[PDB]
Amino acid sequence: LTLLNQEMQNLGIEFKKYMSAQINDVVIGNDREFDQDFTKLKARMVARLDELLKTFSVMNAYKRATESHPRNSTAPFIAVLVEALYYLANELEDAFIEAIHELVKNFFQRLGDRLRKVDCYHQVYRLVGNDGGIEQLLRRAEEDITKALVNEARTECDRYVRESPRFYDEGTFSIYQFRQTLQQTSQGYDAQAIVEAEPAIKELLKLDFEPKVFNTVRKNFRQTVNNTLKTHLLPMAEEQA
Amino acid sequence: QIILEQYDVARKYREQTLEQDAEEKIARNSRLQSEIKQKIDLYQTSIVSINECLKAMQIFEQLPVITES
Amino acid sequence: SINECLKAMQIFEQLPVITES
Amino acid sequence: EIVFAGAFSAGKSMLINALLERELLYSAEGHATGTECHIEYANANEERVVLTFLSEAEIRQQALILAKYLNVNVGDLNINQPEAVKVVSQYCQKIIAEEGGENKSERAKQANALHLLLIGFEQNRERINTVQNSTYSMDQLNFSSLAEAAGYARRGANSAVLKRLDYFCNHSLLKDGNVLVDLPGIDAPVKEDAERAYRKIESPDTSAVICVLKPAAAGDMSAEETQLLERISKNHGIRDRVFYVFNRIDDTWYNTQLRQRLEGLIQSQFRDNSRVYKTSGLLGFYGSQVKQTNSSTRFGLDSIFATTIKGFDGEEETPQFVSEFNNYCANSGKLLSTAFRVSVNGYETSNENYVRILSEWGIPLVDQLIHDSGIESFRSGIGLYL
Amino acid sequence: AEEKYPELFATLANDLQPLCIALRQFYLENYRQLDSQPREIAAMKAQE
Amino acid sequence: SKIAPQCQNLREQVNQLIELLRQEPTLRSQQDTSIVETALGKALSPRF
Repeated sequence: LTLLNQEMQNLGIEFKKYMSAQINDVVIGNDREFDQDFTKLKARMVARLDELLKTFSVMNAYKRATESHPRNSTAPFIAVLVEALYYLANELEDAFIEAIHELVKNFFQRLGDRLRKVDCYHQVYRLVGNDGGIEQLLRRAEEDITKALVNEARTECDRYVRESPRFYDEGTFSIYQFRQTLQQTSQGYDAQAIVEAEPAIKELLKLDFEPKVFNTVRKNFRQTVNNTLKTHLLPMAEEQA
Repeated sequence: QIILEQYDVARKYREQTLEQDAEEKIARNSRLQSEIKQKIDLYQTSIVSINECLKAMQIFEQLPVITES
Repeated sequence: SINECLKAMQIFEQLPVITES
Repeated sequence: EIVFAGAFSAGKSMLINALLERELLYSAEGHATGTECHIEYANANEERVVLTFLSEAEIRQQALILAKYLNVNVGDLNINQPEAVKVVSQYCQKIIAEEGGENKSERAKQANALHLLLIGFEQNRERINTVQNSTYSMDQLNFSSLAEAAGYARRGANSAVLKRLDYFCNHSLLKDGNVLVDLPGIDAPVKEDAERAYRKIESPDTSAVICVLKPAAAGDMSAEETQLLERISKNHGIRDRVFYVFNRIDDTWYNTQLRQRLEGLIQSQFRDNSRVYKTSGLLGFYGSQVKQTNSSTRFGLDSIFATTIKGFDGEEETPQFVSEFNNYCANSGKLLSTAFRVSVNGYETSNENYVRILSEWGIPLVDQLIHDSGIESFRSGIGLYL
Repeated sequence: AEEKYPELFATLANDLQPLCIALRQFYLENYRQLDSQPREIAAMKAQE
Repeated sequence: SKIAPQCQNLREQVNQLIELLRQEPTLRSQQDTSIVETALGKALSPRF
């Protein structure tokens, strides 16, 4: 009996070592499977940005503006810029959330699949009749981790709406060009002549939005994921021990 | 490690008193639990009369308490 | 006797001596 | 050990008298300066008391401080000379006439305080020792009973010269070995006294701490009170043995603005509401004494309030208890949900209504008043805790 | 006699709800809190 | 006018709840019965 008690202690020590090694390897990037998903995530996000702005149309932004004001059937001729930022940012945010769910889900299932082959998992199951709550704790931790990452993305993508100093670059685009289309040039409230200026504004958005995205994904997003996983798992493992 | 190996000894050592502590503690919870049960009964009777009094003229009802479970 | 006296109210026991062998 | 703390003239003396249902202490305004009293259980046949006095140096320092505040030309004033005392007495009487009364202004009260202190010294010149605090018992000073000592002590002249009192009475509250302690106000002019209070409060020997807070009436926390709360809140070693108490809540029974501010403050700062109590010691103390009277003495007017009821012009003055009682029955609204239907007549004097109301309903109204006072709950709460 | 008089009771009930609402909530929280604790000695002893 | 038997004891019934609120040490922070006091006074012995 006393010998058995000693063995119970070792299982906890071994379990923490295995969990720490698995988490630590991901931080160093040695885990090849995790890296493949992360680079895939970055490629999709950048591709979405380029594709989204290249297919941007002024009319769709105008259409969204009218819906935002149910008591009016016209626009001030300037809200298209505002709706573009909200539309551009909100669509970008949705892509982040969708991909993040897949990333976390794939990691946990792979961790669980490989955790059932090591001795530590079945030595305890050999010694006792139950799993010891690993799955219950693992499931609970996975759900909690997903919540934090989603908040991180939304709390970071929302800042993109704020206009950057490059947004007011007169050389690339001047806001007073509407006078040319408005100074006895657009006698009908159709918002059709504005379409001629679509190529210019697309460049302005690219200059403004090309940064704040490469900087985010390539600099900060990687750090958040690594730190979040480590801080949520290690205390859970100690509790399980 | 050695100190933790003698967990059984401590259990036998204090088994002579754990019965008394548990017996006293459960009594404490039961006594307090019944106390509020008495208090809510007084509250329920009072408001019921208040609602009945206003029932004759006005329809503005109050909040009763029942089936706490 | 000290332990018995405190047994009525408090559970803080003392250290006895037995089976020195 | 039970400790009561609060600002000077905060009703602490009045509050202590309320709990024991006796007037063993005196709650005269502007007179309870540095008076510490201890009460312990004793057998009915073993009741006694001890007294202590101040020294000449402290009296001169207090006289210098009082003169310093009053700006009186005290050129090493030798209070031993009746001539100088009379000259200062005429000055104090002159100031009373100028101010219209001792209680009219704070400066007037301090002039009266020194007036009574110097007179108090003059009436007890023999019992004062130069350095050591003279100590005597009931037999040593020829006092025959605690009532005689209480009446002797209640006098402003004697009270101002008594440093400490050690009462020994028979009461159920004190039977289990409970000690009641009164400390000088932290806001007193003497910094040494304030340090003593903090040392006593911070002393682990103390079993419980009682805090009397004026903001219930003032509506805001004073600098000294803010300092006191910061010490208590920042002190983790005593935070688990604190019972906050608010006195003179009756002021808010007819003031909406003050009540609203107080309610917001309580809900904002004191989240530990399990040890927060509300009471009005002034009403409770007098109500308890009135229970000892009856219609024969006009419910205490001929026996208890015979001194207060006596007016200077001969017209029966309304005691503060009576004036608040009439207001309590009229605007407070506590009786507004009771079986009583008391009505106030504007053509009758306060005393006439006071006699009429009691003659109509009687003791049962008093019991409700004491029940609404909250003193009974406070005593039960501390007794259960200890 | 028919409009202002009944309104007095109507406002009284509206002014009573804010405090009756709190008393019910406080009691239920404490009552349900105790029910969480076990009752049998065997379960209680194992917890220790 | 409408002095019904139910209204006869309404005076004491309200007092019962007030005591319960005062008894609870923690709930005295929310104590705001003063508003109810004034309303009840106008309900009985009406004054227009």
